[PDB]
Amino acid sequence: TSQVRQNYHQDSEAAINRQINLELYASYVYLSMSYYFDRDDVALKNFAKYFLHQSHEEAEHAAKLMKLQNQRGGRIFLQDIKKPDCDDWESGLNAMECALHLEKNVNQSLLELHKLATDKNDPHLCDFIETHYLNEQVKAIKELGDHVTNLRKMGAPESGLAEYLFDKHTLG
Amino acid sequence: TSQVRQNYHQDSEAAINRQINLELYASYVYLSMSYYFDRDDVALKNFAKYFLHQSHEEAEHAAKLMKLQNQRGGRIFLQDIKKPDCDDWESGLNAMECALHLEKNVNQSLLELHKLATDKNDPHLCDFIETHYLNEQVKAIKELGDHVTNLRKMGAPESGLAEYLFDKHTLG
Amino acid sequence: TSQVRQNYHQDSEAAINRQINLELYASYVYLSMSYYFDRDDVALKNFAKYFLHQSHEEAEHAAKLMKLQNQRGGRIFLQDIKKPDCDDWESGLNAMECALHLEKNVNQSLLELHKLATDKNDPHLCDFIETHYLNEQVKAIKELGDHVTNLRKMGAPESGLAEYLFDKHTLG
Amino acid sequence: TSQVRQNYHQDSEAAINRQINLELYASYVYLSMSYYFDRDDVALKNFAKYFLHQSHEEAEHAAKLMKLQNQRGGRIFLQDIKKPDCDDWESGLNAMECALHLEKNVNQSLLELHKLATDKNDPHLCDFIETHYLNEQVKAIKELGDHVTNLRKMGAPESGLAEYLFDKHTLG
Ligand code: NA
Ligand code: NA
Ligand code: NA
Ligand code: NA
Repeated sequence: TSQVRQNYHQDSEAAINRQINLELYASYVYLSMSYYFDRDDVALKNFAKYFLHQSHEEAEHAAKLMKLQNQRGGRIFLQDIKKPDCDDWESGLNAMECALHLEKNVNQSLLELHKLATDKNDPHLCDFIETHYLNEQVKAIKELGDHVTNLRKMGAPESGLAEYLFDKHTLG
Repeated sequence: TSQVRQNYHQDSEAAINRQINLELYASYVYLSMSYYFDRDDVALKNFAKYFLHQSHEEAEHAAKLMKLQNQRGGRIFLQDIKKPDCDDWESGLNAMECALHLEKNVNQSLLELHKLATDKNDPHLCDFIETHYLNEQVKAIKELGDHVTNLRKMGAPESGLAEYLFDKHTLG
Repeated sequence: TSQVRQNYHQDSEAAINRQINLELYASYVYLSMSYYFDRDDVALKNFAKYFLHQSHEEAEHAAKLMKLQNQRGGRIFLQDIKKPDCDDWESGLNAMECALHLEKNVNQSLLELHKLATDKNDPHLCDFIETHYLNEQVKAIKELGDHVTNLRKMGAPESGLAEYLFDKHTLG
Repeated sequence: TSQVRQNYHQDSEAAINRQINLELYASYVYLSMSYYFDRDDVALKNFAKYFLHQSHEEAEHAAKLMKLQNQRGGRIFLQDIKKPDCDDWESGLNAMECALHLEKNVNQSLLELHKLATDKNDPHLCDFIETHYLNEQVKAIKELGDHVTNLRKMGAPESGLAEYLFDKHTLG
């Protein structure tokens, strides 16, 4: 119906809406993590800062998807942003592992979206995904994997000194 | 249980958690409005910009509340961020009226929170609310009322020229 | 025959030549529009400026396609640039609607070109189209749709005041 | 009797004098801690610097209270500044825990002062306490709690390496 809509399948529109909700959910998870590390009984300031930055970045990814939805003449349908799985993330290492799992889940969703766009012969949508989301996800996954490896090698979560020093030296 | 907790009632902690969720919900409503005005069949760029700025400000208010929760030794319990009431906000004037209603609802919640903090003799929480939330809410309500008045006087929503010119001159 | 030619199908070469001609035709249409709004009995300077800028941009798109043709070892075959459909474009709103229709036609041609390049397994040509043409077209279509929406809402073409104010505030 | 005195109860004046003495005592405790960490057999320079800064800040808080006493027409009655409980503070972690306990005691005194001022309907005194003392105390308590948490997690006081690294990385 939109005067600008061209080569934009309804399935693609629906998938974009689902991706918007997933990105908002990921941002909310990161927010929860960030303020977990701000707790007085956790007190890892750079973990909190790292996850807060991640949250803001995820928010921006969601917003970019909404912008695309409008650009292509699709209609944004928002849904509830579900609360994260955990209130207490239990350690820096556990939070990093959960973030890695989350980023891989988002990446899988993006790959499914790219598959759909390819099936619908929507080169603009494919190129948008590749340009703005896929390599960002690969880099994020690599960085989180590096963090997890380093934390495990340093002796986290059992060694509190490990998480303290990782907070200072890697995230600081 | 928190080593930093002092003169922080459990009722106040719960009310702060509810306020956090309300602020996140308000931010989400503003986001929905912003991207409604970004639609090709609405195309009011400065309305979109205004509501996007409002959304970011609300997000920051929520985050400040979470920071307080941690500062006082309370524990943040996040909840689902419900989707906004509307997908289609129908006009600049209607969006402004809905935003006014929303801001007054948030203000009423903040006033109830202040009443609770006064009843619990929590001067720090009272002062926090007064310093960071109450006057901001009064100013926001006044600004939205001004916008609604001007839009109505110009002939919105029936006159599209009114909303166009208000977009340019007041929000631009 | 070209020493540089590699994985460049003759069908792709022919389609590129057709695209070159289409881009030149679009530039010529925009030129006609621009100088229509420069007429003393139309006198919408920023409409003229907008369409002149569009014309120059289209010319540059054509030239970029010719550069690609040479880069890949294809041979440029120019054809007559047909005159635009209209000498008199009748209004700012009508010109914007015609420009929207034209941009969607160019976009459809580009999508067909991308389909051909995908069928011929020419990833370089696909990537060229995606990187330099597809998102530019989506943005142009969105912008024109916004202009059309705003002009219609303001009361164009009947209200001359609408086109005057749109000339000043949006295109100025 | 003072020409400037207005709505300043004698009970409030006495409580302000007691608060002045408490702030001076806290400054003296911090001074003792600071020079404990300057000992050659302790030798934690940034612990010493941190506690010296805390001492100076407490002194300034006391002085601000005296200024208020004069502003409101009360009369300053100084009392002996009692020596701190300990000469030897035994470790960085123990000093931080004692500082946390001290700050919470000062905060409790300030809250009692605010309760008194509210009971006497002295909004100026209430606002003074809220503006200059309450949030400062909350922040100080939160910071000390964070320090205590980090020191405990790193393995202090048993691990001298923990206190050394905390000295360098957090307090440095
Ligand atoms: Na993302
Ligand atoms: Na708010
Ligand atoms: Na073009
Ligand atoms: Na003090």
